[PDB]
Amino acid sequence: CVHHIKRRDIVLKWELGEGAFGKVFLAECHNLLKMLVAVKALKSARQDFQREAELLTMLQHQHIVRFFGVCTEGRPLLMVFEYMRHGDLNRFLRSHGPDAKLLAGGEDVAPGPLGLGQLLAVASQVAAGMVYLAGLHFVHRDLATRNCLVGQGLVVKIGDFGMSRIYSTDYYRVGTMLPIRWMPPESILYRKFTTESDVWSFGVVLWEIFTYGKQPWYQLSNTEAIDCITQGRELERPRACPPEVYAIMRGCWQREPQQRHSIKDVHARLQALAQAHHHH
Ligand SMILES: O=C(Nc1ccc(OC(F)(F)F)cc1)N(Cc1cccc(-c2nccs2)c1)C1CC1
Ligand SMILES: [Cl-]
Repeated sequence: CVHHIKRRDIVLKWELGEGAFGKVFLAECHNLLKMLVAVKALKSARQDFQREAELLTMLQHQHIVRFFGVCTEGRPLLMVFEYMRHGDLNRFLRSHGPDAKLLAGGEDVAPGPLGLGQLLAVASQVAAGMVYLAGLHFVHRDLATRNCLVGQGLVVKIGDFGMSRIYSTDYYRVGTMLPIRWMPPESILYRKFTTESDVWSFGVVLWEIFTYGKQPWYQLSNTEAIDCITQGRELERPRACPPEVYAIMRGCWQREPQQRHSIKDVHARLQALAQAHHHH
C-alpha cells in the first residue's frame, strides 16, 4: 500500500535541519502530481521505517501533514512529505506575536500579532487533526506547537519531527526523552499515554497558541515543572486568552483522565467561538 518514489525524481535543494536519526531537506519532486516537498533522510533503523511508512500511508486527513511515500531503492532511505512554507507552529507563533514588527523583514506582509480570529482558526485546525487521530484510537504522545506545521493561507496541520528531541529544551531525560511540560500527571508518573493525555497536551497547545509560543512553565526548571504538574498547578491565563478559551483549557486539564472533555467537544466549542468572531 506504501507509494514508492524514484530517487531520480527527488532534487534536494537544502538541509532544513537534522536530529540523531534523521535529516530533513527542502526538495523538488518530479512526476508526483516540479513540486516542493520536505524529505526526511534516515541516518534496527529499517522495519521501524517500514512500520512508520505503513502508518503514515494510512493517516490521511486535511489537518495531518500529507505523506507522499518513500524511496527505498538506494541509500539513505527517504520519506517524502508536503512542504509547509511557514514552518513549525511554535516558530510561526513567536514570529507573529506582540513583537512581530521588531522581528519582521522590511517586505513582510502586515507585520503584527495574530488577532483572536486567527488564533482560534489555528486552535480549531489542530483540534480537528486530534479529533481524527482519536477516532482511529491513535495516541500522538507528543502534541505541541513545535510538532504542528503551517502552510500558506494559515493552514495548520499536525506532524511529528521525531528529531524535535532545536527543541531539546522541551524534553526531560528520565532516565527516554519526555515532553514533561505538555504531559499530565499520570504520563509523568507512570508513562500512561492515552487519548486523554493527548487532550491534556491539546490544552497546553491552546496555552502556547494564546501566549504566541511561550514555553509552558518557562519560569521553572524541568524538576520544578514536574513537581508543579504532579501537585496539580495550572498554567496562568494568557493576556491574549479570552475567559471562554481558558475554560476550554481547564476542561482539558481535569486531574482524572476520564473527567477531561473529549477532543470532539473541545473542537466543537473552538469552531463555535471561531464562527461567532468571523464577522467581528
Ligand atoms: O511532521 C513530520 N513528520 C510526520 C508527519 C505526520 C505524522 O503523523 C502524525 F499523526 F503523527 F502527525 C508523523 C510524522 N515531519 C516534519 C515535516 C514534515 C513536512 C514539512 C516540514 C517542513 N516544512 C517546512 C519546514 S519543516 C516538516 C517529518 C520529519 C519530516
Ligand atoms: Cl473557567
